[PDB]
Amino acid sequence: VDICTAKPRDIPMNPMCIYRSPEKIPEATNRRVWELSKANSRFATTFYQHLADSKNDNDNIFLSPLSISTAFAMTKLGACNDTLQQLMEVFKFDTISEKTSDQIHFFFAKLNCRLYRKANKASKLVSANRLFGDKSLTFNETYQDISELVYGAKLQPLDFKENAEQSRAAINKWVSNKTEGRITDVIPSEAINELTVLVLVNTIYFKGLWKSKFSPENTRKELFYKADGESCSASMMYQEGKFRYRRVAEGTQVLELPFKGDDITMVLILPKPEKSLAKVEKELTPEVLQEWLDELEEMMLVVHMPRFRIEDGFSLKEQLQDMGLVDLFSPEKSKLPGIVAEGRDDLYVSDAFHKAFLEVNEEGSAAAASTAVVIAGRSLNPNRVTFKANRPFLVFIREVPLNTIIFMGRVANPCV
Ligand SMILES: *[C@@H]1O[C@H](CO)[C@@H](O[C@@H]2O[C@H](CO)[C@@H](O)[C@H](O)[C@H]2NC(C)=O)[C@H](O)[C@H]1NC(C)=O
Ligand SMILES: *[C@@H]1O[C@H](CO)[C@@H](O)[C@H](O)[C@H]1NC(C)=O
Ligand SMILES: *[C@@H]1O[C@H](CO)[C@@H](O)[C@H](O)[C@H]1NC(C)=O
Repeated sequence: VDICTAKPRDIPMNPMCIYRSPEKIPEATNRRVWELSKANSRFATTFYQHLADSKNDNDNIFLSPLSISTAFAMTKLGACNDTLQQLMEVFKFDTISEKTSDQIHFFFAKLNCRLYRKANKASKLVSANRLFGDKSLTFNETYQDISELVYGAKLQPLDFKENAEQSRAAINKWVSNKTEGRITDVIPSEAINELTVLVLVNTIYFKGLWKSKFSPENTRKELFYKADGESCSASMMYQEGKFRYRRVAEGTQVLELPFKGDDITMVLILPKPEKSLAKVEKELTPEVLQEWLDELEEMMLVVHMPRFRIEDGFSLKEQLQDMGLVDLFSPEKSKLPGIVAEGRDDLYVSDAFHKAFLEVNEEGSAAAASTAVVIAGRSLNPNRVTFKANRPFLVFIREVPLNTIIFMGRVANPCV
């Protein structure tokens, strides 16, 4: 039995802990994963607006909401009561008609099967979801079992009591090994001591080549206009080609740059000069975003986009708590009956860390090169649209066939 042939009866969820959610289209798409994707995207824009709302406009942003949602879905396998309910609400899993928390894990089996098991060497996604617990903790057999089968995640025991530092180092090495070395410190200096009990860790790694590359020879220093009025020198890339596009409400330009493989694409949201990216951020709702993607059409245009490298690390407890996820991080309120410790009073999640890495260049989301481009016998319409991103713009990396937002971000300053 594997994640791709799993049936609900293969993902048994011990009762006494089940959440009954309240009551409230495209062909070849699984209604199950389709509902789950809308729920995950609801958490995605919500978490994003909350984050950007507490940040300074001139700072970049990059996270993997899919990763966060998944890690926490896996963790909730051993949750119960209010803790279980809080997870269902904060992560929007309850916005799915009337599903039980136990069904959500079935929808993830379906979702995760396509994301990591259906592929190509080109556009593979690397999943890193792990719950680190001190050696004194024993995970329920059903808990380990299902976390393995559905999330390919291990509930890994580490000697936090007397070997805190060497464990943190082991955690950092495991992640680094999963991110091909790009992410080497998911766990910041001095965040794991002899008092650490449970640490949730998750990231998603993606490296892909543009289906339509830019040529380094056409890249050149150009001025980028930051939210603070000042401007800086950026490595602006350039090319002309056919891209799905659409100018939407109040002059916001939406552009989709696909990666080799077609399944995964980069979507860029760029407001008009007159409008602030901040305003577009407050207005971007799951439905507005979806409507925009539906308006896109192939088109020949000029594209000016800067190269950029974003590396964002997160300590999730603070924001998640401020969003309604309380019990999980509370020693008195936490109800994780999937985790047990010899006469140990209270079992709770000490903290959860997530790091994301985005590097964009002429080749795509991967290692740079010298690939030049030669285009012969081409004569394009003199009145074709131009897309010049020399001002802050949003960024989405999505798995189109699964309506999943893998990553989301903001380039408010690409300069060096
Ligand atoms: C994992 O949880 C199950 C509960 O679903 C524990 O097993 C139960 O144990 C009680 C009393 O010992 C029985 O009344 C139930 O019938 C058992 N359920 C089943 C079907 O196993 C189990 O002990 C837990 N494992 C750990 C490591 O704590
Ligand atoms: C969880 O909720 C159930 C009822 O839904 C209750 O009986 C139980 O005491 C609560 N706490 C735990 C940890 O089971
Ligand atoms: C993790 O490290 C092992 C070395 O034991 C290596 O073989 C494996 O390829 C690494 N995992 C990934 C994501 O490549």
